[PDB]
Amino acid sequence: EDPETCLQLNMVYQEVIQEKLAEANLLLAQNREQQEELMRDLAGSYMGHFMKPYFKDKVTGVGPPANEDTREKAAQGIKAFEELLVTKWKNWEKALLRKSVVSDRLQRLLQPKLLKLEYLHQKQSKVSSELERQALEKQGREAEKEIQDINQLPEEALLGNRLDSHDWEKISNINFEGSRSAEEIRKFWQNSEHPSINKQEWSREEEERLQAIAAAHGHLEWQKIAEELGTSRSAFQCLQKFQQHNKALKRKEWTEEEDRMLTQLVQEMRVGSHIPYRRIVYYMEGRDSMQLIYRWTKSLDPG
Amino acid sequence: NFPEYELPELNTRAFHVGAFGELWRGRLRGAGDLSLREPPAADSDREDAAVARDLDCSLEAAAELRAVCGLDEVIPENTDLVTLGVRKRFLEHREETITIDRACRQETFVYEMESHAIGKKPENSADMIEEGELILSVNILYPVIFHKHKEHKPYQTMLVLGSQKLTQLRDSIRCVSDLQIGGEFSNTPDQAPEHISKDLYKSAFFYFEGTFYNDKRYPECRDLSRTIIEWSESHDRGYGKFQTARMEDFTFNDLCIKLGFPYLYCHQGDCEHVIVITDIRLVHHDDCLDRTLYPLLIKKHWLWTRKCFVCKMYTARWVTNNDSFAPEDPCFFCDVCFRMLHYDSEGNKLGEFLAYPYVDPGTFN
Amino acid sequence: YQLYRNTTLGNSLQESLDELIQSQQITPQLALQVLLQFDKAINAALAQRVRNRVNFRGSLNTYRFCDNVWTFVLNDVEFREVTELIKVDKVKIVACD
Amino acid sequence: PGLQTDCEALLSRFQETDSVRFEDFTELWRNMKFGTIFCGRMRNLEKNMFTKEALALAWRYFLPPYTFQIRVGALYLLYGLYNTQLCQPKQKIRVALKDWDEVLKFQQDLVNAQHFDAAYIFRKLRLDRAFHFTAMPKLLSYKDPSDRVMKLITSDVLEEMLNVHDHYQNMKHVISVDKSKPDKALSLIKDDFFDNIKNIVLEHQQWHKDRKNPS
Amino acid sequence: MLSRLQELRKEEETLLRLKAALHDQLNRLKVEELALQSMISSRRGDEMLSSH
Amino acid sequence: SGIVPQLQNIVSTVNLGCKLDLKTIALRARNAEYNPKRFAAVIMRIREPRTTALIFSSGKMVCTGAKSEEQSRLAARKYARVVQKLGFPAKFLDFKIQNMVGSCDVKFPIRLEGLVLTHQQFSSYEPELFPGLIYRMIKPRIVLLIFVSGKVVLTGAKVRAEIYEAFENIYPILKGFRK
Amino acid sequence: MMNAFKEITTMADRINLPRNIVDRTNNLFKQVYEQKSLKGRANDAIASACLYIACRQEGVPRTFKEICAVSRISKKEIGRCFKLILKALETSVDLITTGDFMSRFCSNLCLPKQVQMAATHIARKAVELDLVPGRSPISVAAAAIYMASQASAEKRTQKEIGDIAGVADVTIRQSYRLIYPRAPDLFPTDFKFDTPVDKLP
Amino acid sequence: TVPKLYRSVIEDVINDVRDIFLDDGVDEQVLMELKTLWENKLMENVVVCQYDKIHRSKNKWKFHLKDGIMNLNGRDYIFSKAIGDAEW
DNA sequence: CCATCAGTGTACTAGGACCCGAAAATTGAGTTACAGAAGTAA
DNA sequence: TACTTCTGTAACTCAATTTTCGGGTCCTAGTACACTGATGG
Ligand SMILES: [Zn+2]
Ligand SMILES: [Zn+2]
Repeated sequence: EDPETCLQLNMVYQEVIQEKLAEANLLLAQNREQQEELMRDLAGSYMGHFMKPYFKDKVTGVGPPANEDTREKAAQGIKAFEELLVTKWKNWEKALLRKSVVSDRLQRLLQPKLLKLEYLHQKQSKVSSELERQALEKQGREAEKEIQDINQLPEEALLGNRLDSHDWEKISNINFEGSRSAEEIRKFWQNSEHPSINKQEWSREEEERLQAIAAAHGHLEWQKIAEELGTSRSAFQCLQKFQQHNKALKRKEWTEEEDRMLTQLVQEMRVGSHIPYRRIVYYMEGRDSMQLIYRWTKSLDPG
Repeated sequence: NFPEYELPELNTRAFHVGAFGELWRGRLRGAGDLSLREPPAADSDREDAAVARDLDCSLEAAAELRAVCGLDEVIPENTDLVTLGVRKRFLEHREETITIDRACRQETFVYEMESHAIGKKPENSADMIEEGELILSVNILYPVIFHKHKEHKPYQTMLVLGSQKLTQLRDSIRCVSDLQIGGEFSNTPDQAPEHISKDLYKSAFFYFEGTFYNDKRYPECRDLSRTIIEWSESHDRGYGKFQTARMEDFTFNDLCIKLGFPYLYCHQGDCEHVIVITDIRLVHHDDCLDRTLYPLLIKKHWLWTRKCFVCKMYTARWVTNNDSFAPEDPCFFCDVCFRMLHYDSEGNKLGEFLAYPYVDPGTFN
Repeated sequence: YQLYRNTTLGNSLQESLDELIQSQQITPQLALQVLLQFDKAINAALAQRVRNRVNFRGSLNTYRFCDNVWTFVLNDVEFREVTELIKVDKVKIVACD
Repeated sequence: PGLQTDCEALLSRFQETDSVRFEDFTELWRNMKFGTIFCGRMRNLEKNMFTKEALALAWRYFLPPYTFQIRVGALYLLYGLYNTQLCQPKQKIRVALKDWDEVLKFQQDLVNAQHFDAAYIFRKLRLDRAFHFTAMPKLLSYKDPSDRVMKLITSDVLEEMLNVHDHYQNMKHVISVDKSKPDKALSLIKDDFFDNIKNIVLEHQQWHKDRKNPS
Repeated sequence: MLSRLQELRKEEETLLRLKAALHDQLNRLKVEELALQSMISSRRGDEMLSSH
Repeated sequence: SGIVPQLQNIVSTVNLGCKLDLKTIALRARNAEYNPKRFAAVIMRIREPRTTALIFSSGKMVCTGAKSEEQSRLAARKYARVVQKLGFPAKFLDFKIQNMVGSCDVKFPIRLEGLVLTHQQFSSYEPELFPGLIYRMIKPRIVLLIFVSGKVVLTGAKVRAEIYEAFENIYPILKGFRK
Repeated sequence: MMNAFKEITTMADRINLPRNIVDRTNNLFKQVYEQKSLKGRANDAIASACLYIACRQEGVPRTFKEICAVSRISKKEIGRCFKLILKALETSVDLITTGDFMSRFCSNLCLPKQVQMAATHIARKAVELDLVPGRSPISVAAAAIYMASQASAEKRTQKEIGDIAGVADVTIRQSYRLIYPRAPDLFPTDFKFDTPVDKLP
Repeated sequence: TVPKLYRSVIEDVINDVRDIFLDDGVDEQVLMELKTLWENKLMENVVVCQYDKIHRSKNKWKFHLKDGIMNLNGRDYIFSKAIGDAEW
């Protein structure tokens, strides 16, 4: 009758189809947002990058300079966690130490004579004489004989006497890749791993002699105890053997005051059914975790 | 703001904790869900009426729903499912391979730490937590004490309370670095112990998404973040726009952070811990409701305890360097062995060494 | 090598040897032999006695390369050793390999 | 360790009934003895860990993009699992903020659809305070999905479209000044819109079936 | 995780096909509306020949 | 189109007019490098024009890196003055711009395969050796590196007008091969 | 002029390529020796370039890395002499397509013929869909081979495919991530497999 | 650390030249007084080093130094490896 | 009957190679000058 | 004995390729520590 009805129906149809199009476009936008999330999942990426140097450069890899508080703490000699970190000495490490010390001594004993031979050769090059040249040749032959003698030196005489200064810092870098400090290597070589330290198993007679010497001489001069023991032993080894065979190390008898202390400590440091006895021990004097476990399980248990 | 995955399953976009808590409390406002009360024929009628009003159903329909939807151990287990079958096979294997069949020390320790304070009512009724307090299940990564800490990172998790002033978690984080005793006691070990590091160096600061909250509460405290800010202000380090705060005028409720993202907590000069907020949740009625002790250690790693190198019965009360007797340069001794090995008769040090007081990380942390 | 005979150690060795020469207690040939031995010893020690990494940032003012020696001059430089900072206005780096 | 398989099997056996009543879920629970899933010797630590895993899996299945039947089945699964626990401090279902809108609208739809069983189950879960209203579904450190085609096009949408189209044809027939033929300026309407959308949807479902059919 | 990726991308292709069909429908509707405007203008032009 | 290439490098040569002792220049210059075991020229760098000059014992200097002809000439004169202050009779004779390297972006991906197919006699496209198509334009002796990203690099020209005309000639072809 | 045909024959034998290609290579070598537009280049490099040109021309193109592995020179000189010969001879070679290296790459590997056809179709559709713009056809072939092997019963890691096609595993990953989301639509419609194409690394 | 390295270097040099001192005809007392004089006298910023790799970007210089002794602010330091960056 | 003293069941260490991916850096071609050494080729 | 190529340096472009750099990754092997299980005077 009049296309105005065509217009009304037509833009209402366009409105409904446009609502449908808008809903579909919102679904498409959500899908593309999901896809972006998924690609950033593919492009996503640890805890280790923060641990000690939380702030660190991406070009040099070093964190901020130490705080003045850190400097003051270091001045007071408060050992850091890495300074108190202790690692066991492996057997291959011991063999590497031995070989490195031997090579170090060989190099240190060879460098002087080698340099002397080089100087003799240099003088021979410009001597402007013959008889003096023959004398220099004889001196060079003597130097070469000395070098050969040094080269064929036995290991026993080459190792030293556990008190001579070797290049322990070089061993920490060339021989060892930096896993051991110079002082650690020096102490381990001098006190423990030197061949002049008797590492053989103790004998009953040796143990009895050690006990008698500790009793008579006192348990406070273990250096003199090791020296007087006769056998080549370190004071640390003698003290260790005495302690492992001692009987006064632990009190060996419970008292009412000690029982009260143990009960108080347990009640203070309990978290339920978990009773950490190792942590309890160190407020007790001369006690072991096994003793506390037995005491609290058999006698002091309220049940 | 709404917490959403910034990374697929690893991180969330930075959002204000206050807005998140306000949203949660407004969506549960007056719904009878945030109660914090202990669980409790006449009540049946009231329950039926409530069901009818909430579900737009008749009273008889509500009664039918209540009666029909009711709830619907014993060691034997038969007619097993796949998972129940796996459990049965595992139990049989454990029985045939184990002789004691008890909870290991680590398992009991972890369970007791997790459940140490659950449902513990306050003794005063004045420290009761409000209905909805935005508990943060924070975790503090242990420092590198032993070498293997670099490979696998142990952490201690603490249920910090929302709307709780900072410096209440800093004073609660138990680290051995605060108990360090400075100085060298080689000459005589009977010196009066110097004030623990907790007293000498009170400074510390949190760092949460480019904002250094410094612990300037005490006069002995001074800005540790100043060094970091100056270091960043230098030529160029990517980091920039560092902010600063006081750490006592801010609360965990006013913090804008991410979940699962490593933030920093520095104290005692350079002792750094990684703070990670695992999740944030409203306070329930089956967990601790106290405020005096809510900065609660939910889990700790139970570190190893160093032993005297002479005798393996006691821990290390002293650490000696440059020792003329020890095999290792850093050597650990207890009081007894240290005294017997390092002093002749009255405290005169024998040989040469540098002895320091050592506090066992596995005992005080 | 004629590189490490410019620092405090090498300089002081140079004046000590000169003081012996003017004192008629040592000959110049031994002086130069000792100098070469010191060069070898310091090279070996530094290459094998030292393990510590430094990182320096600056604005390179000038540089120069000739006969296998680099001569950098940097301004407003900061060195970072293991843990400490060393800030200087100007520094000269003489490298040779 | 096989828990997901049990959950999937229970949900499949619930959906194959094409029912929403809690009676069918209770019958399946009693027949499968699913209440004994927690039975078995296991100390408190691993017990609560397994309960946490079960509740998290059930809640994940309760949320989209799963079908309505699967979602309601997972709701009953959550109810049964939480109500039947061996842990004294009953583990709570972790609910995120972003998912609260979906759960609330799902409950509103359930009550609207006269599915009073599921609505009452959810109300009982809420009243018992079995929900830990966390920030994210899981702690952060360091199937029968639903398609968008049904939301786009379905029976009612196409019925309305064809009704509009035929009404449009009628008003075209009546608009023209002459009843014999319509005007030549309006003849661009497409009759293949329904055919085109039917082709698209049939191709989509053909792809879906040849996908879920193994090679 | 490619299962959901492929499901989502296939749904994406299907819904792009639906948008293409609906956009063609909208374009033809707008062309029809332009024709409507033109012919209504022409037809209404037949009765302003007698006005005040 | 309305886009024109922007010059990135300008290589020019000059004759100083006197033999030079490269060792003296290396030892007395401020930023010179002299490695006779690697090359037979002194490499000097300056900041104001940001250019690098290779100075040869024969007295011929090659300046590169300048972004404009005037900048290149100023840099060459600066190097000549620097050499003059070192006690050499250096002059400024026979200054010539030897190469002009410019870059541009047509801002649409290009189908290299079709371009090489229809321009086999000019283009050389070897993905194994270089990911870019090498078009040897013939009217001006210019070489164009054309990439799928739309970036076009023109090289080998002695004058800026040569680069501009080469880009004008190449643009219609790229538009016809708009990916 | 001699000692080059023998060297060409040795190179061809090391590849087990047919004699017609060898005759074409000899003809190209004789030609380039007649123009002498590249006299300064070594005879071995010219022979390698001629062999590459002949292989490309006959329709069984090889890669520069597959001629370097046979010749005594590096890929740089092979490419330089290839360009020089194409310039001097005033001839041209059709651009290599990703389907040319499919048969040889999948025959060197123990992949079945079905996997070969699947990889060829994947690569052709990927290049048609512009999923790998401006990337060498060899990398696209390697990525297609990898996806076809991972989806098929016989699986191959990136290392073996890189060795066979002479493409670094990093390049394989880069060319694989671009076509990663579009894995299914690239596969043949009628393709049987035991490991679903719906899940892949 | 620097004083320890200097002392070690002095000891090594003395031990190496003791043979020449003995041979050429100068008593070891001259050697001892040389050591004492060197040690006693041991008590512009210049870095003498060796270059492992001097990389030059467009304007960024990256220095990799094998070893060196530096004289910063009148204080001597030693490094066995330097990774430095600069902008010309 | 209160102490003993190997075994015990774990997580927690200790070394010990070993891998995974990202970022930076390099190579490679295109031009053109320039001087001198290498590198065959004849 | 000629007669070539091949070094740098510059400068943008892009892909390919290598390098290397911090951290993880997995696996075997002791290690700590509460508890048990007799065990003996
Ligand atoms: Zn701490
Ligand atoms: Zn002890």
